[PDB]
Order: sequence, then structure tokens, then C-alpha cells
Amino acid sequence: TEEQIAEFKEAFSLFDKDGDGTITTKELGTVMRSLGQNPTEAELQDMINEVDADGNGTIDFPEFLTMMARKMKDTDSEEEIREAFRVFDKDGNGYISAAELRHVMTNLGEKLTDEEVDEMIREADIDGDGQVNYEEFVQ
Amino acid sequence: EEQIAEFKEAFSLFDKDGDGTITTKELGTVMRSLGQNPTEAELQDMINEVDADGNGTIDFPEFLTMMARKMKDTDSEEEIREAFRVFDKDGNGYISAAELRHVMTNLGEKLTDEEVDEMIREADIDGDGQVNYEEFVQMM
Ligand SMILES: [Ca+2]
Ligand SMILES: [Ca+2]
Ligand SMILES: [Ca+2]
Ligand SMILES: [Ca+2]
Ligand SMILES: [Zn+2]
Ligand SMILES: [Zn+2]
Ligand SMILES: [Zn+2]
Ligand SMILES: [Zn+2]
Ligand SMILES: [Zn+2]
Ligand SMILES: [Zn+2]
Repeated sequence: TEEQIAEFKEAFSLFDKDGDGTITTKELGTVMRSLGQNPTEAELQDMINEVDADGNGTIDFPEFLTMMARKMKDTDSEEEIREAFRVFDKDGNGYISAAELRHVMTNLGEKLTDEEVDEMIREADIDGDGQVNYEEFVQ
Repeated sequence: EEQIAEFKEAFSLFDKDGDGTITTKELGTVMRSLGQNPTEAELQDMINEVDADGNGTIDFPEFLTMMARKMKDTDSEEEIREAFRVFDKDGNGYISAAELRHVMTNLGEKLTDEEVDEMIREADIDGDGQVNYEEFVQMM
């Protein structure tokens, strides 16, 4: 456990009174109340929306992690996209090359022709440089 | 950091014609330049241990495998595990449904609770409701 997952798993399961894997405004409100806080039904749905990546109005364990990390959903989202980008950028120079895309896609089970790889890099290459950078990846 | 600049320096030495790939011909020239007379078979062999895409020649990412001391199967397994780690947000060794949904969404694939639960279904071989590493390797 990191800056403790185990503790966050503890916390989450306190909040998630009914064990359904999500924390509602209802359940969130009960806990805040127990600590002598009086949030409104809007303050609560706001607390949830800060982290509600799948937009369902409720907090699942992953999104709960965002909360615990202090982050908003947009920031958490950007960390995850970067971890993805890093899987492809094997040499870590900030750009995915055609060879890297082909190499890693193949290693992840998706064998692509030199045709399909060159096309995928074409499409995403906005800077015009023959390589896919982080901002370019983000689409 | 310095490792990669020197690996990049090395690759360009080998890849005399700036191709972006290293052939048995080019590989053989450098070995010849130093101590050895490898056979065509020995060279094709050297390449085959890192040729992930099977095209018979060494590109730069495959060249990194060599320089990491690895074979292609080992390199491949590390890259899968890095992928698995993107999904396993809490790092306990299992991709939950909530995790798959959460990370797919954040990578620009919004899936229904329906499709996520199906995806975990199909890859979940031991029936525990979660996708472990070996199960992930199978799904890919
Ligand atoms: Ca609940
Ligand atoms: Ca570019
Ligand atoms: Ca190759
Ligand atoms: Ca997990
Ligand atoms: Zn949610
Ligand atoms: Zn997240
Ligand atoms: Zn790169
Ligand atoms: Zn060449
Ligand atoms: Zn590799
Ligand atoms: Zn399983």
C-alpha cells in the first residue's frame, strides 16, 4: 500500500454503508454529519462531481482515490492518459515514433501493418513532425 | 538519462544508411570491424531474439531490448505489465470493473456498465469478478 491504499479502502468502506461499491450524497452526508458538519444536498453533489469521471453522480472506489489524492477528475484523468502515453514512448523522449507504436502495439497483441501504423501517426500528428507528442496523444 | 543517448548513438552506428532498421548485412559489418566473422545464420539469430514484429531486421525499440539485456518475450512481458498497471489504479494486482470503466473513460472510451461488466466477464478465467495479470495477458 502506497500513501496507503489500505487506509483508503478502510475509509471507502466506512462511507459506503450499504456495500454496493458507490458512495451517494446520502452516504456522504451521513458521515459529514457524524463529524458535526452540515453540508447541503448541493455541497455534496458538488463534492462528488469534482471526482465523478464517469459522470454517474456517485463515487466509486477509483474516483474515491482521486479524492484522497487531493485531485479533481481532470487532473487525475491527465495522469492516467500520461501513464498510457508512457507505455508507447519506449525511449522516453516525449514522442511516440512509428517504430514505437508498431513495436508496442504488436507486443500488446495488436499486430499492425506498416500501412496502418503510418496512417495512425499521420492522423494524430498535428505539430507536423512525423511523431506523436503528449498533447497530440490526448486526442 | 544517458543510457538512451548512448543507445541512440550505438543504433545509428549500426544503421549505416539511416533506414531506421539494422540488417544482417549491417550487423555483420560492425562485428567484422571488431573481433569476429559471424555466420549469416548467427546474425539472423541475433536479430530473431529481439525481432518482435517479425520483419527480419532490428528497429530502434527492438534495439533497446538488446541493450536492456533482454530477449523479445521478456521485453514483451514488461510492456504488457506496464499496460496492466495503467488499469490497476489501486495496484493490488487485479483490474476491477470500476477500474476498467474509470480508466477506459479517462482514456476517451466511455463504456456502458453493461459493456464493462461483459469485458471483465470474458477475461475472468478463475471466476473471481476481477482481471489478474495472467488473465490480462490472455485477453490481449
Ligand atoms: Ca453505497
Ligand atoms: Ca507531432
Ligand atoms: Ca523488427
Ligand atoms: Ca486493482
Ligand atoms: Zn461516478
Ligand atoms: Zn483515476
Ligand atoms: Zn519515443
Ligand atoms: Zn539500415
Ligand atoms: Zn519493447
Ligand atoms: Zn479473475
